Amino acid sequence: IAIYAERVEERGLSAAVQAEALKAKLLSGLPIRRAAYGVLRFAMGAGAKGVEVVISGKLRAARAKSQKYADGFMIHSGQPTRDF
Amino acid sequence: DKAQHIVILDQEKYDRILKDVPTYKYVSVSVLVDRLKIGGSLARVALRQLEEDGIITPVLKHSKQAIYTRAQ
Amino acid sequence: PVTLAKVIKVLGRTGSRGGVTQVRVEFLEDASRTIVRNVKGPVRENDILCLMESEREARRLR
Amino acid sequence: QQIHKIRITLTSTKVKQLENVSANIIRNAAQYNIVKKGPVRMPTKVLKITTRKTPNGEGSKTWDAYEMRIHKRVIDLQAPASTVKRITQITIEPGVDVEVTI
Amino acid sequence: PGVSVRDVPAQDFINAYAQFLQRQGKLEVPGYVDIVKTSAGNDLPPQEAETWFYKRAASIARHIYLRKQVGVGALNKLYGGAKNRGFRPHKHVDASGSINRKCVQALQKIGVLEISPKGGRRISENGQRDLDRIAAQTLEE
Amino acid sequence: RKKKVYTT
Amino acid sequence: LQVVELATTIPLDVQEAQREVKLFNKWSFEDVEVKDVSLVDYIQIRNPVFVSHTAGKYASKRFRKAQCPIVERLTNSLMMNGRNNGKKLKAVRIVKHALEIIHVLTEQNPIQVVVDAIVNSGAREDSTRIGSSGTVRRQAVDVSPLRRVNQAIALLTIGAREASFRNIKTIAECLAEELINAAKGSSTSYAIKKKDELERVAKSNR
Amino acid sequence: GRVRTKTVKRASKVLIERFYPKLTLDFETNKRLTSEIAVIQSKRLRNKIAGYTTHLMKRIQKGPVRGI
Amino acid sequence: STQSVQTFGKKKTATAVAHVKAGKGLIKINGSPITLVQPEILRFKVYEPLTLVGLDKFQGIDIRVKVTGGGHVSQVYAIRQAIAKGLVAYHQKYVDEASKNELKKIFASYDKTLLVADSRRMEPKKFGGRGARARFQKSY
Amino acid sequence: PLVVQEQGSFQHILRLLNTNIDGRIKIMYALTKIRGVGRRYANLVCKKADVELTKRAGELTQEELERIVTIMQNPTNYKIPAWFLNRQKDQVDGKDYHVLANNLESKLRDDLERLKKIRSHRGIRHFWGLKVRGQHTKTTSRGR
RNA sequence: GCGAUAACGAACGAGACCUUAACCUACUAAAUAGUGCUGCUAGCAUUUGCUGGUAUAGUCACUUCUUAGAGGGACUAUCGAUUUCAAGUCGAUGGAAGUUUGAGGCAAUAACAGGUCUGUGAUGCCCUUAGACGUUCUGGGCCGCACGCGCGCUACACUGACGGAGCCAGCGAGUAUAAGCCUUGGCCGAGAGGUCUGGGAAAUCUUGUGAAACUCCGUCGUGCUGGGGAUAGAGCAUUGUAAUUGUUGCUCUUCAACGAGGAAUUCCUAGUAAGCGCAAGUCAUCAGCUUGCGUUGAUUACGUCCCUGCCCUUUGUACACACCG
Ligand SMILES: [Mg+2]
Ligand SMILES: [Mg+2]
Ligand SMILES: [Mg+2]
Ligand SMILES: [Mg+2]
Ligand SMILES: [Mg+2]
Ligand SMILES: [Mg+2]
Ligand SMILES: [Mg+2]
Ligand SMILES: [Mg+2]
Ligand SMILES: [Mg+2]
Ligand SMILES: [Mg+2]
Ligand SMILES: [Mg+2]
Ligand SMILES: [Mg+2]
Ligand SMILES: [Mg+2]
Ligand SMILES: [Mg+2]
Ligand SMILES: [Mg+2]
Ligand SMILES: [Mg+2]
Ligand SMILES: [Mg+2]
Ligand SMILES: [Mg+2]
Ligand SMILES: [Mg+2]
Ligand SMILES: [Mg+2]
Ligand SMILES: [Mg+2]
Ligand SMILES: [Mg+2]
Ligand SMILES: [Mg+2]
Ligand SMILES: [Mg+2]
Ligand SMILES: [Mg+2]
Ligand SMILES: [Mg+2]
Ligand SMILES: [Mg+2]
Ligand SMILES: [Mg+2]
Repeated sequence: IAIYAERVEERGLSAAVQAEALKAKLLSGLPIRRAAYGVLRFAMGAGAKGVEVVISGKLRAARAKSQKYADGFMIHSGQPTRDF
Repeated sequence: DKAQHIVILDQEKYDRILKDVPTYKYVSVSVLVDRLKIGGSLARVALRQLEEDGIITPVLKHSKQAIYTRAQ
Repeated sequence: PVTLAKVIKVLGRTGSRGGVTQVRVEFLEDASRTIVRNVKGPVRENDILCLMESEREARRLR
Repeated sequence: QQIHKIRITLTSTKVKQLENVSANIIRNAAQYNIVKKGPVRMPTKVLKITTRKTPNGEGSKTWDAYEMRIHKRVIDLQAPASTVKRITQITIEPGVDVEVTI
Repeated sequence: PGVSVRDVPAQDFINAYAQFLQRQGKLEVPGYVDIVKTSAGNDLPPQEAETWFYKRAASIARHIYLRKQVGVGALNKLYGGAKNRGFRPHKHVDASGSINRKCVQALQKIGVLEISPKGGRRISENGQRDLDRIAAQTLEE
Repeated sequence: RKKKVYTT
Repeated sequence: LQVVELATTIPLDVQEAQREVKLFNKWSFEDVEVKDVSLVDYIQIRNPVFVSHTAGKYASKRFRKAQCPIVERLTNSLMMNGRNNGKKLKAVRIVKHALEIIHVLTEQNPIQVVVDAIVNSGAREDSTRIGSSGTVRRQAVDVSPLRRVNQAIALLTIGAREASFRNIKTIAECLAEELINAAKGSSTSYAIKKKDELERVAKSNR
Repeated sequence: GRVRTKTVKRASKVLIERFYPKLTLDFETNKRLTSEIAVIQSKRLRNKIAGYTTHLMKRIQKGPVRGI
Repeated sequence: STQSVQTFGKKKTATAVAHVKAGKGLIKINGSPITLVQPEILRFKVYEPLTLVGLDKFQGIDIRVKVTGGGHVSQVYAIRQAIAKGLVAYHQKYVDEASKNELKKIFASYDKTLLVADSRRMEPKKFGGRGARARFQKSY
Repeated sequence: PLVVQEQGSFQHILRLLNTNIDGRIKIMYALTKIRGVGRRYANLVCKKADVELTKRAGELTQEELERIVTIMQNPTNYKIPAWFLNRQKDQVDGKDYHVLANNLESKLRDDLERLKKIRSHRGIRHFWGLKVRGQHTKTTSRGR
C-alpha cells in the first residue's frame, strides 16, 4: 500500500471542504450569519453555478430551527443532480 | 337430501331404459340422471355400453362431457 | 310498434354522474322528425338504436 | 512454455473503461499479428438489494431498490505468456480487474 | 419413411406400452405396490391398482427416450404435484423416490435403459429398438 | 414504582 | 375436392378447410342472420375464426370490443367468479360442447342460435337513476346498441353459471339450455326475465 | 396527451427565424439538418424539436404564423 | 448447401426458432408432428397458417422448429408466427417477390400476430400491493 | 364391463363392528363411516381381501363381509405395514395395534387420564378444553 | 400550451433527465450461447428418408434464435374530420412500438411538536453507575385467553375433488481448514429422510430450477359426499446445546364450523383485475409475510362532479401560538 496526499485544486467547489470549514467556524463561536455567508461567497467565487446551505439545530433557544441560504441557479430533480 | 337416486339396476328399470333412451333427442350423464332417476356412475356405464350396442351414436367424446344422440 | 332512429350528432355527456349522453337521432324511414334523446351505453355517430316510443323529446338531465 | 491459448477475464462496474481496455488490447492484438477471440459479452449481473426507506417503522411502506451492475468479459489470445502479461500492464485500469488463466 | 416415438401421441402410446409390459409379465413389480402412494403430496394411492406400476414404468421409458442422462431425482420432481396443505397455500412436492428408483431399476432389468456415463440413465442399444417397434403397432388403427 | 428490592 | 398430402401427413377431415373456415370445423358462418337491423354493426360475424381464442388487443381503444368475434366475447364472459379467471382453455371447451348440444337440439346452426339469443336478451330501454344526492327520481332512457349487445352476453352467462351450480347438469349443457330458451324468446329462461323486467320498468317511467 | 412543452416550442421557432431557407416540409430531412444546426443534448429532444418545426413549416405554407 | 432460411416467432416469453428448409414438406414441432399438439382445443391455431394459403405451398419446403420458453399457450402463438414468417422469408429470398407479397396479404388480412410479434409484456410489480396496479386493502 | 342387474341380493343396511353402514355407498368409502377407518385404510383392507372396489356395499356377500372384519382386526397378519396402523408402539405392551369403532374412544380416553394422572402440561390443557399443541388462543377459537 | 392581455422577457418545479421492457436477418464478436454441415455413431421403413447420442481438436461454416456496446428507429409520421382554424382532440393507414410507447427512479418554495435518542462509538439534558438500570450465565416471557378490531390464507364444490397421464417460464442465489454454500448422480427408505461420490466461487454445475394453475383419460354423482381439513390420539425423521407451551416435515386415525355471508366497506382499466405458483429478504430450523418474477388471462368505462378528498378564484373574519384560534 502507498498513500499520497494531494491538494484539492478548487477548494471552493468542494462541498466537503466547505462543510468542514463551516463546522470549524461554528465551533469557534462565530455567528451563523457571518459563517453562512462565508461559504456562499466562497463557493461562487470558485465558479459554482449555484449553492444552497441549510443549518439545523438548537442555538441558545430551547426550540430548534433551520435556515436556508440560497444563491444563483440550482437544479433539483432528475439525473443532472447526480452529475453536476 | 331429497334425491335418493337409484344406484342398483333391477330388471324393471333395465328394459325401461332400453325402451325410453331411444326416444330422446339428446342423452347425456345429466339427461340420464334427470329423467331415468339413475345415479351418475350408473349412467356412465350405461352410455358406454349403449354405444357399444349400437342404439346410441357418439356425437362428441369427452371425459367431463359425453354428447350422444339417437341412432335412428 | 318500435321505431328505429339512426343517431347523427352526439351533443354531450349529461346526467349527474355523466353516465347518459344527449344524442341527435334521425329516423331510417321518413328522414325527418329529428329528435334529441338520451342514451345509456357508449355511443358513436351512426349507431342504429330503436325507440319503444317516438313521440317524446329530451332536454338536459339531472 | 511458449505460444499458448490464454484467457484474460475482465470484470468491472463501469463499461466505459471496460470497453477502452477491451478495445486497446484488441488494437494491440491487431498490429501485432496475434490471432484473437473476443471480446465476449457475458450476461450482465444485476445485484439488487431492496430495503425499507424508514429507519424507524412509521409511515407509508416505502422501499428503496439499489442496484450494482457487474459486467464480465473474457478474451482468448494465442500468444506466448510473456507477451500477454505485458499487454495487461499497457492497458492497466483502476476500475477493471484482470485475471489470467491457462 | 419410418416411425419413431415422437410421431405418436404421448397419452395413448403409454397406454399401449403399459398393456404390452403387463402382458409380457417379465417386469419385476416390488411387493409394496398395492399399499403405497406415488407421492408424499398425494393423499390416496393410484386408482388403477393392478396396472399403475406398468403405466408409470411406460411413462418413465418414454420420458427417458426423448432426453439425455435424466436422473432419478429429476423423476420425482416431474411426477410430483401440488400438495394440499390444509390452510397454507399450495406447494410443489416431489414424488416418492423408491417408486421411481424401482421403476428405473425394474426397467434396467427388462433391457430398455442403462446407467449412462456422466450420470443419469441412457436408453439402451435395444431400448431404441423396441420402443420404436411399439409405436408402429400403435397407429395402424 | 419498580425499585429493585432484594431478598437474599 | 383436391386431397393434397404433405410429407408430414395431414388428416383427411382437417384438410376439408382450404374450403371454408367453419368454427370447430362444424359451424359455418355463411348462413347466419343478425335478425336485427340495429345490431348488425356490433355483432361481428364477418371475419370467420376457427377457435374462439384470438388473444387480440381489444381493450386498448374504446370500441375495439365490437370488432372481437361474438363467440370469443361469449367465452370471455364464462371465466368468472375468481376461481375461473384466466381459464380460457376450459371456457373454450364449454363453448365447443355447448354448440354441439345446441346442434343436436332443434337441428339449427348453433351459432345462428347464439346470435338470436343475444339480440333477444338485450333490453332496449333501461331506467337509469338521476337521483340528486339521495332522493329517488327514476328516469327512463334509451339503451345503446353496444351496451345492449354486451349486457346480453353478461346476462346469458350469469344465468347459465347459476343454473349449473350444485346441479348434476354440466355447465356446457346448462349454457345450452340457457341459450336455446333465450334464442326462441321463451320467458322461462333467465336473461329474458331480466330483459322484460328492464323494459317493463322503463315503461313505468315515461 | 401530446402537448409539446416550452423547451421544444420556443427552440423550434428560433430555427425558422434563423434557417428557414434550408428547412423543408419533410421530417427526415429536417431531423438531419437540426443535428448540425443546434447542439442538442439528447436524441429524443432532437426528433421532438424537428417534429414541431415540420408542423410549423407545414403551417407556414398555408398562411402566416404567430411568433415567427 | 441448399435453399435454407431460418427465422423465429415470439410470444410473451416463448420463442419458436423456425428452420424452414426446402424438400418434401416436413413439419415437426420439437421433432414431433403438428398432428399431435397437446392442447386439442387450440389445435386450430397452428393449422391456420396451413389452410389459409393451401397445403400446396408446403410441397417444396420442409420446416423444423424448436420452441422454448414461455408457457403452454404462449408457445402455440410463437410456433404459428415462426411458420408464417418462415414461409414469407423463403419466398422473398428464393421466389419472386410478387408471390411473397401475395402470401403476406392473406396472412395480414386474417391475423396480425401471424407475422407481427405481440409487444405486450408483463407490467412490473410495485410495492404497496400484490400486483402491478393492485394494492393492499386499506382500512380506517 | 357392462351394466348388470340383480334382484333380492342387495342389502340396504349393513352392520359392521356394531356400526350401521349404508349399503348404497361404494365399499371403499362405506367403511369410512366406521370410526377409526379412513379412506387410506379402507382402500387397503379391500385390496387385501380381494374385494374389487367397483362394488357397492350391498353387493358384497356374507363371505366377503366376514373376510373384511377379520383383516381389520388383524392388520399385521395381512401384510399391512406397521407404519400404516392407528396405534403403533402401544403404551402398555409395546406392540403395533389398530384400534377400531368402540375400542378407539376407550384407549383414546385411557390416554387422556394417563396424561392427566401424571399432571403433565399437555394433559392439563386438554382438561381445560384448550389447544394443547402450542396454538395461540388470544384471538382464535372463541366459539362454544 | 394556445390565446386574451399593463405587461415584457425569464427561473425552480412540470417537461426535459436516468433505469428498465418491447424492434433491428443493418454493424461487433462469442468452446461459459445456439444452429447447419461434417467426422463417428445409434433406433424405424429401406429411396437418398425420419428421430437421436456423441463432438473443449471437425485445430469446420454462420450470428436468426442467446448475451451486450456502438448506433439506427416514434416525432402523433401521412391522410380524414372538428377547433377562435390556434393549442389540441377523435378516427383510420403504415408501424415492434401512436394511452407521456408500457413501467418506474429523481422530484420545487416553504411546513408538522407526524415517527424514530429501540439503527448508530449521532446527540444536549435528567436518571443510574458495583446489591448497576452496565455486561454476562440459568430458567421463564414476549405465543400467555370470558372478549372487540385490522392485514391475510384455506374453503364452502361438478367451470369441482381425487388417480394416473401430458408438461411449459421468468426474476435470482450459491463455499475452503472452513466452522461450512447451491447441491445433480448413484444406492437405501411408503414417505419424511439417510448414505457414497462428483460439479460449481458459477451464461459452465445445481438448472431447461421438466413450478403450480393447466390439459387428456378415468373414479365420484348433489350427499356436510371422495367439498373443507380445524381439533385431537399414536408413531416415524430433520435442525438445533436445548423442541415440554407439539420449530418444521412425514405415516395412520379423528373429520369440526363453513351449504356463498347483515349494516357497511377496499382494490382495480390491458398482458390490467383475477386466479397460479417460483426465487430473494428474514433464516441452524420455521413464510399463511413482504420484495420481485414469470404461467393462464378477462368483464366493464375511456365518462362525470352525484358522494368523498384535494387544488384554484371570489367572499367573511374579533384568528396570526393562525379553529387544537
Ligand atoms: Mg428541471
Ligand atoms: Mg422528472
Ligand atoms: Mg409437474
Ligand atoms: Mg402430476
Ligand atoms: Mg382444494
Ligand atoms: Mg387446500
Ligand atoms: Mg425545470
Ligand atoms: Mg465444445
Ligand atoms: Mg450428427
Ligand atoms: Mg414515464
Ligand atoms: Mg407527537
Ligand atoms: Mg440509545
Ligand atoms: Mg443508544
Ligand atoms: Mg438496527
Ligand atoms: Mg446485575
Ligand atoms: Mg409480538
Ligand atoms: Mg404459553
Ligand atoms: Mg398492509
Ligand atoms: Mg354442475
Ligand atoms: Mg387433477
Ligand atoms: Mg442454467
Ligand atoms: Mg364429511
Ligand atoms: Mg387433519
Ligand atoms: Mg363501491
Ligand atoms: Mg374509499
Ligand atoms: Mg420460530
Ligand atoms: Mg423463504
Ligand atoms: Mg384577510
